Amino acid sequence: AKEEIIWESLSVDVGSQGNPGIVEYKGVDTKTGEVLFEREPIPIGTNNMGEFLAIVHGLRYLKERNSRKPIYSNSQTAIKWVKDKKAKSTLVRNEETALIWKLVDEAEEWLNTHTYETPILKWQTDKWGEIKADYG
Amino acid sequence: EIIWESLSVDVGSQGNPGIVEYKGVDTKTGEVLFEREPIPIGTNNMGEFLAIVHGLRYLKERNSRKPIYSNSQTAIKWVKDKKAKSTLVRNEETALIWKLVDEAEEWLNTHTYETPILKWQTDKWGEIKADYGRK
RNA sequence: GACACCUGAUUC
DNA sequence: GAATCAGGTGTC
Ligand SMILES: [Mg+2]
Ligand SMILES: [Mg+2]
Ligand SMILES: [Mg+2]
Ligand SMILES: [Mg+2]
Repeated sequence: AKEEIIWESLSVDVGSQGNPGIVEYKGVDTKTGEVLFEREPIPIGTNNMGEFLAIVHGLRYLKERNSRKPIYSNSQTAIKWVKDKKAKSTLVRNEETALIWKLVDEAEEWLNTHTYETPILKWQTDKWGEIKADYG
Repeated sequence: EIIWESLSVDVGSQGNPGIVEYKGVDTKTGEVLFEREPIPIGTNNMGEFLAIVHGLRYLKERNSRKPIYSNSQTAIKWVKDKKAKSTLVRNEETALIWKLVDEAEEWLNTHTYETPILKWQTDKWGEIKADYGRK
């Protein structure tokens, strides 16, 4: 197949220091690389929770702007979680991990109370190389 | 913080896998205490492993209690486990490095030591003192 | 096995 | 920027 990148899109990726560890995420214009949104470093979180938050944040960003652009993520886990509207994270829940869980609860609440037209697509890393929203 | 009364070791190579050498130095002085003759074919991690054990033997025979610094997370673990886990092909071309690694492992399995093996915090203190010059 | 995210090094 | 040597966790 000649499946090609849809450039008119939003790509999200997570960046961390450790896992679990410090987690950040951002959404960029797939074509230009321009950062559209970002999250301040969360002291303790996992890669999957971060990828999940990033996609939902993207859904909210595009909906508010009445955009029909699809969202790309290379995380099969986060994509499934958003589809299920449930983040199945094993991260222990306590004072240290209270913030990331608070954000995850907020994202689930959002997914369960809003509809969206956005196609959530799996970034074909093997076919296209690293996703554009990567940190470096 | 940094413990200056210590021995620092590091590997150096040209290619990886490639030619490898290693050395130990007085962390404070910078004085070279030992330096291995270049080995034709080896890996960076095999070299870091040899360097630490060599340092261990060096301190052991002097009944020194000073610690050893290495910036190698891999080699520090191999030493704690008393087992190197290199993926390097084992044959006539790599016989020397493997002979040294086998002997270093055997040394660990035939001696006791008190020497604390510490991780050099490159992120905070800069490059290890036994570092090899660029190029 | 798969999709990810890292950690510490060695070099060219 | 490219390549290789090693150890580790989150999830499906
Ligand atoms: Mg990702
Ligand atoms: Mg990435
Ligand atoms: Mg080193
Ligand atoms: Mg060095």
